Amino acid sequence: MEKKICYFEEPGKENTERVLELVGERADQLGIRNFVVASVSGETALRLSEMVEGNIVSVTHHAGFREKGQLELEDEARDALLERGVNVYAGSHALSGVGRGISNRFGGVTPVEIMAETLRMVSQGFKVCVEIAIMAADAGLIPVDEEVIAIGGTAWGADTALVLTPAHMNSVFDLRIHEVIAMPRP
Amino acid sequence: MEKKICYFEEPGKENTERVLELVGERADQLGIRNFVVASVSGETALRLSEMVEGNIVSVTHHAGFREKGQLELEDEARDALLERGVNVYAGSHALSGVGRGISNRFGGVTPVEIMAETLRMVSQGFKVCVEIAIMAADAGLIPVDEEVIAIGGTAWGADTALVLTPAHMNSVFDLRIHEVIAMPRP
Amino acid sequence: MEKKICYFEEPGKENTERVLELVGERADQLGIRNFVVASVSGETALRLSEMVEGNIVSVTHHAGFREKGQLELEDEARDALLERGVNVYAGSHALSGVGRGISNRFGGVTPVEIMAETLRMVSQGFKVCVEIAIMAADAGLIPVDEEVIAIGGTAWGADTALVLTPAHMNSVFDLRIHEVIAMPRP
Amino acid sequence: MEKKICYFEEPGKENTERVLELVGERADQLGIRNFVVASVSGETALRLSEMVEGNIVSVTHHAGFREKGQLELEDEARDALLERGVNVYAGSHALSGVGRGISNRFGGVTPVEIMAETLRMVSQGFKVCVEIAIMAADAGLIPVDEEVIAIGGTAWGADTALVLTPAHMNSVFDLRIHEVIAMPRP
Amino acid sequence: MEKKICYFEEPGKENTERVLELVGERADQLGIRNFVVASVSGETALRLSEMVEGNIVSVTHHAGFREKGQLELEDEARDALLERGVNVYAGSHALSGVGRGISNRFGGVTPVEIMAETLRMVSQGFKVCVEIAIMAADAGLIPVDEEVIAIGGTAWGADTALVLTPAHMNSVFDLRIHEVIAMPRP
Amino acid sequence: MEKKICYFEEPGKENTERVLELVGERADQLGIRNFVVASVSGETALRLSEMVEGNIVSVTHHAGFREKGQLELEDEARDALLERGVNVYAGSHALSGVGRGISNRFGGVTPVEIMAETLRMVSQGFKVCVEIAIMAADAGLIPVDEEVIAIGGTAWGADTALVLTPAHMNSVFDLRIHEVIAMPRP
Ligand SMILES: Cc1cc2nc3c(=O)[nH]c(=O)nc-3n(C[C@H](O)[C@H](O)[C@H](O)COP(=O)(O)O)c2cc1C
Ligand SMILES: Cc1cc2nc3c(=O)[nH]c(=O)nc-3n(C[C@H](O)[C@H](O)[C@H](O)COP(=O)(O)O)c2cc1C
Ligand SMILES: Cc1cc2nc3c(=O)[nH]c(=O)nc-3n(C[C@H](O)[C@H](O)[C@H](O)COP(=O)(O)O)c2cc1C
Ligand SMILES: Cc1cc2nc3c(=O)[nH]c(=O)nc-3n(C[C@H](O)[C@H](O)[C@H](O)COP(=O)(O)O)c2cc1C
Ligand SMILES: Cc1cc2nc3c(=O)[nH]c(=O)nc-3n(C[C@H](O)[C@H](O)[C@H](O)COP(=O)(O)O)c2cc1C
Ligand SMILES: Cc1cc2nc3c(=O)[nH]c(=O)nc-3n(C[C@H](O)[C@H](O)[C@H](O)COP(=O)(O)O)c2cc1C
Ligand SMILES: [Mg+2]
Ligand SMILES: [Mg+2]
Ligand SMILES: [Mg+2]
Ligand SMILES: [Mg+2]
Ligand SMILES: [Mg+2]
Ligand SMILES: [Mg+2]
Ligand SMILES: [Mg+2]
Ligand SMILES: [Mg+2]
Repeated sequence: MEKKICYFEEPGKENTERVLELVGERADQLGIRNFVVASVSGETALRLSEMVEGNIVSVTHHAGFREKGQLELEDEARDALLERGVNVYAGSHALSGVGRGISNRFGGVTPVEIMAETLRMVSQGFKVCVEIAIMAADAGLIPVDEEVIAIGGTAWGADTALVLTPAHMNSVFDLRIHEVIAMPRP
Repeated sequence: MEKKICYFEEPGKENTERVLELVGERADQLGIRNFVVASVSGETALRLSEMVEGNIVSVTHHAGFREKGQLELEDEARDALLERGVNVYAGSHALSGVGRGISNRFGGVTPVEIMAETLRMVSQGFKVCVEIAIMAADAGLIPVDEEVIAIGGTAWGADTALVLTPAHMNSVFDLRIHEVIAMPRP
Repeated sequence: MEKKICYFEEPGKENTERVLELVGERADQLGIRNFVVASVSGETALRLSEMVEGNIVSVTHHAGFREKGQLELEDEARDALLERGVNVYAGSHALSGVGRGISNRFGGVTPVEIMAETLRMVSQGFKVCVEIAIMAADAGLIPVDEEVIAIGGTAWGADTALVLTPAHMNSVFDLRIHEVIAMPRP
Repeated sequence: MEKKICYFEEPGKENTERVLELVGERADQLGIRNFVVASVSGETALRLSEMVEGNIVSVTHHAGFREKGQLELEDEARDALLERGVNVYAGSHALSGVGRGISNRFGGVTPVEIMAETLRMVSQGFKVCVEIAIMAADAGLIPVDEEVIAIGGTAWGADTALVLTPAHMNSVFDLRIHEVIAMPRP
Repeated sequence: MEKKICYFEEPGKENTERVLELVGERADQLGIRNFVVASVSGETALRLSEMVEGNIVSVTHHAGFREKGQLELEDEARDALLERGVNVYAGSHALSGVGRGISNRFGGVTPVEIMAETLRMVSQGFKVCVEIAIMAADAGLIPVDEEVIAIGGTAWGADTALVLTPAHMNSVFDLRIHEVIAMPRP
Repeated sequence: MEKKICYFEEPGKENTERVLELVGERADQLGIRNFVVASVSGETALRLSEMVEGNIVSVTHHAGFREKGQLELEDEARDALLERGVNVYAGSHALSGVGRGISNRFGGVTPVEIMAETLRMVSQGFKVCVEIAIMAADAGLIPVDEEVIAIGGTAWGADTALVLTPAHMNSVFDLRIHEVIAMPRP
């Protein structure tokens, strides 16, 4: 089958509305009731929870990513979303992990970090979609035998959306990517 | 200076009481306001809930640990736990991660998993104490800037537990374990 | 930039005709004259040459891929292609390399082989697409300057075609994936 | 069951006495016929020699640790040690090895060194206890089939020490640490 | 089998003439007609072709070795060689590969790059000798069946020549080094 | 300079006498008073100590290599050699190390083990010469700023001899190989 795909001329927040727009169509065009978003402030899971219904999992950065100790999400939004039925999750990025701490001391690269860099060959959002997909799968916040739409972007906002089948951390290479709804061309 | 500890003859189930009680006593005698433990069902964290004050938390097996998309913390028990007034988490085990995915796929081991296995030299329960310890910190729950008490066990119980100032994954090795309370001798 | 993208219900040689047609169109659309294509036997290379014009580079399997000291590409087929003006190349595979020799001897996985399994979560051709892009660049057979259309498939023929900018082995992570002309959905 | 241990406020030199004395007491109270320690000069093993019965041994810094081909165990002290009636060794540190060669050359870390760093979370002195522990066993000296007492320290002393049934390198992970005696809290 | 071996006091282009002469002799002696030679510019390849007969394969640097999208081998020099019957080849370097792209991005070392530093403890050419042997085999340019004379040097010209049996990338450790015709002693 | 080298038609013990014979000449032809042998039973360091004088370091397998616990060398020969002025050493093989234990559990390969396999491309003895060279350097049993002759072989006896400059474990890639006295051609 032939479907439309949107290539953002440039990566970034400028693109957040369109991405959420295609997510709506596709999701309905396919009957996907499972959504996984990368929202650190929450501005995205929110804008999405008011355009679709079903299962919205919002993943934010791990505790202390900008400044050790405190997490960039305030239970202030963790409620503005917990009200809308949106699941809220903070955990360790599955495509960095501890190998990240290591490489921070010693300065090399662990195997999963290479999975990330490779995925960033298409776009940054492309990589996070896969990452959050795994995170939620393992956190039991989403199915591993049903398609799902993961939403991500470059730094803030959204510019990448994928129709994919999550896989758990121990069966990570089972994760399949079915369709690319939107992505930054660069 | 000085303090006190204990040593199990053989590993297992039949120790969480002795562990718990003692882990509690010591836990209490030491005096802190932030905790963490490892129950794949919840029981062992059930017995714990009613003997401490502040922040208990019961990380469990990431979904799919046994069968794709099947966390074990029964919602009957999840409800129970959360209700008993104390936090619940499920995420990817900080000391294996996607790493275990690659290994399950290819047949060797990654850095991160090297660690679990080191720690295990002492006691299987020894490592989990660090594993779950780290996850908990990453979920924005427990501190990395004050002491916490780590409790865990081997196979089907809760035989080991320590005292450390856990840490995140991007600065992992900044983890400082401070005291041992109990552990299987072998 | 909304465009079309074909999702093949299943992977395989059957899709070839459609992907060769789709590349033609996208090439005219973007003004691309560089094509790198994985063709073990050369058949796929042959077809493509008849629908597209410019620099076509066909890379076959490395000698020894199936039998020690043996090249799968028949002398006749090579001759036929070179007669048409298609640069034909063969060399150790970019996303496995000597790292595979190592694993065939010791079992685990080397860093470069992980990049490939990671690319595979999209499709097999998706992985050959960047792989042959790297090989062709290093051979000096295609530019790492401008855009190129990369074509790959599952074992026989073709089912994946990408629009990308190659990069050399020493600067792999400088490889950019721009558009997915077609890909097997599974 | 149960036993006793201790906790240093800050790390160092000023503890080997307290350590030693106590490491001895406990060492004695526990009763065993095979020992091992970490003195880069020999002193700390001097103080030890006269307080135990059976097999003491004093592994030191591999030659070139400071300057090419310069072991530190002064022959004045080597003579002393060996004379005092108890074994002396010098070899490559079991938890870095050529690995550290590669890292010094390239800039990351190898499996083996991953371990040292894990162990160090507790105390720098914690790891050496395993390092020298393992070397000693490999030199045909101390047993892997009975308990041994491991003593070591941080910087310029002897602050940590354990009880384990060490192991070889070809079957390393079969190492079973059994008891803690003393250690720097941080 | 007592034979001669030349040890050059120092490495470099100066030794070329002697190694080209020595290979000639050893080739007659053993009845070898396969030669793989590292010649970036092609000069060295040119000389060799005039003293030896049979299949000569000259491998130059991969495109991008010095400047993005650039091949060091001049079109003129290639032409000259091919005019003489010397198979000329270029492709990503066998003992670094994409593993170098990775390190250039993250710093440590990949497994394949260690093989090279290890080969280098003999001389630089010693390392290019097996490296170009692997590349030529995978290109199907030389056999992994019989013996071949491999020629390499330090940056310019030649100072190392080996008698070996190539092997493919997937069976690297099947590469056999038989005789060292000449090598820089340092 | 042009020197003779012996290529054993086949690897093994059959070759032990010749190797020791060339060692004598070369050593004298060069003024090398430092010898490093790989002798597990001791049959070799012995046969050598009676044909040369200077510094003979005999290295045997690490404790329990065939059968954990006990070392293949009896203090019976450890004296028959300790009498002849020969230094006797048992330690952990520097080109295996702990990574060896790991790979024994998990089944992959660590970096140093790859250094070994690579070196075995020329001969097995070639590899051990480098290994024992390192072992002794670090054990302070030999110089790191003077040439030395390391002796090794395939399984038992000797068939490989190298004139090389040892390097310590932390500067391993400084080790230089100057001359190859004898080696098995296969
Ligand atoms: C687990 C997680 C992983 C992320 N990693 C990256 C990353 O690799 N690179 C990147 O450009 N953005 C990354 N992001 C950003 C997301 O793509 C997205 O821009 C952001 O979370 C949206 O938050 P906002 O709604 O507050 O803008 C990450 C954020 C999360 C939650
Ligand atoms: C994240 C997590 C990690 C664990 N890893 C291990 C492990 O590697 N080794 C082990 O033997 N037990 C492990 N456990 C087992 C538990 O610590 C322990 O068996 C517990 O008793 C199970 O809880 P339950 O008794 O309440 O069912 C792990 C459990 C959890 C939650
Ligand atoms: C270097 C290279 C690597 C390739 N690796 C794969 C692979 O990873 N997976 C796969 O399904 N096919 C792979 N192939 C096959 C191509 O994707 C493709 O199926 C091609 O059509 C074979 O050509 P043919 O139809 O002329 O026989 C690769 C081919 C080459 C030349
Ligand atoms: C093999 C060996 C390994 C060691 N590694 C470490 C290490 O990684 N961390 C550390 O801080 N001290 C290390 N040490 C230090 C000693 O355990 C300790 O400082 C000791 O006091 C020095 O002996 P001395 O006081 O008799 O001179 C090491 C020493 C030896 C012999
Ligand atoms: C793929 C390949 C890799 C090589 N890598 C090295 C290297 O590792 N070290 C080095 O000193 N020279 C290396 N070279 C250069 C050759 O060893 C050699 O010096 C050659 O003479 C250059 O040829 P020229 O005299 O025609 O310019 C390599 C050359 C190629 C083609
Ligand atoms: C540290 C050490 C490393 C060795 N590793 C190998 C090896 O990698 N492969 C091999 O074929 N022989 C190996 N050997 C064997 C030696 O090359 C040599 O044959 C033997 O030690 C001579 O002992 P013998 O005099 O009792 O026969 C090793 C022995 C020692 C001492
Ligand atoms: Mg935003
Ligand atoms: Mg892009
Ligand atoms: Mg224990
Ligand atoms: Mg797909
Ligand atoms: Mg401590
Ligand atoms: Mg040399
Ligand atoms: Mg023998
Ligand atoms: Mg040989």
